Amino acid sequence: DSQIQFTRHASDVLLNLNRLRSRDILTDVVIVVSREQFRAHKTVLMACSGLFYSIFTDQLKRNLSVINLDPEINPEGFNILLDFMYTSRLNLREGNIMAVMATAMYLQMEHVVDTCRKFIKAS
Amino acid sequence: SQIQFTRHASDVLLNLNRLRSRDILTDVVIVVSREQFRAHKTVLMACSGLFYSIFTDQLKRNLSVINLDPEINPEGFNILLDFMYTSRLNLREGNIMAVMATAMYLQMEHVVDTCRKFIKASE
Ligand SMILES: Cc1cc(-c2cn(CC(=O)Nc3cc(N4CCOCC4)ncc3Cl)c3ncn(C)c(=O)c23)cc(C#N)c1O
Ligand SMILES: Cc1cc(-c2cn(CC(=O)Nc3cc(N4CCOCC4)ncc3Cl)c3ncn(C)c(=O)c23)cc(C#N)c1O
Ligand SMILES: [Cl-]
Ligand SMILES: [Cl-]
Ligand SMILES: [Cl-]
Repeated sequence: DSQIQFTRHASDVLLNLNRLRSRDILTDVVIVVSREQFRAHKTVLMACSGLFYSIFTDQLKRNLSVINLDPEINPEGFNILLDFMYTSRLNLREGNIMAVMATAMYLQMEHVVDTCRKFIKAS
Repeated sequence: SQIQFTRHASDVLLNLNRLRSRDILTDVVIVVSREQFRAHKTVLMACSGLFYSIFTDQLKRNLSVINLDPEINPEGFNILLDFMYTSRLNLREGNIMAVMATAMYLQMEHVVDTCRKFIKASE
């Protein structure tokens, strides 16, 4: 009898999900943020964001193919967070930290927000 | 910077499992002899050579129901489906052969190799 945990399995799943996203395979929503559109998998968005979890749990919104976010959100900040969702890697820089932080607050992504606070503390 | 979040992928996978448990955004039913299992095509493709082949095939990719070989043990399938969504594999002497054969059919090499390791440790 053995109960085995595969330590790299989740990362490899995420990599494959990102591969699918990159190829537009099984993507089921376009997120619109002012001057940019972004394609994604609803399930991944739900998995990574309190806002998207709330949006797509709502049966009136669950099957929408387009979601318009607040047009005051910085699209670059959104793009950085979308990339993070699919890779575990966060491209934080002095030139984007404030935008990433505010976007992560809006998306309800607490660990990123806290990481931004740590970046600010060390700056 | 590029900050790496070591627990992110695991947390995504567990949230996907929660969505599967609640039947949220599942898009396929897998039939194994008398038994049915709902899942997300994206996760199946991410975890299985067989499902990746099926859902990249022009003729099968838009199917909402996939019938597996009825010779597959549904318990074996359930164990592998749970593994896909959790990274945890329930292996014991009374299920090893069924799990291994199922993993071969599903084209899940790491699980097959782990089964061979279990045989080395126990035969
Ligand atoms: C991996 C990761 C996730 C989040 C992150 C994801 N969600 C949404 C979420 O939990 N969704 C689901 C929850 C559940 N359940 C079932 C019942 O039991 C508990 C909840 N089931 C399915 C789904 Cl899809 C968040 N909601 C709020 N806040 C503050 C967050 O931070 C996150 C943030 C970051 C960051 N940074 C991150 O890396
Ligand atoms: C995490 C995990 C995965 C597998 C596992 C998954 N796939 C399917 C697969 O590769 N899918 C994708 C591949 C690609 N790319 C694009 C760029 O070029 C390279 C291929 N893009 C998107 C997807 Cl979805 C497998 N196919 C064959 N064989 C033998 C396997 O073992 C697996 C098995 C196990 C186990 N056990 C496991 O834990
Ligand atoms: Cl909308
Ligand atoms: Cl971490
Ligand atoms: Cl046993």
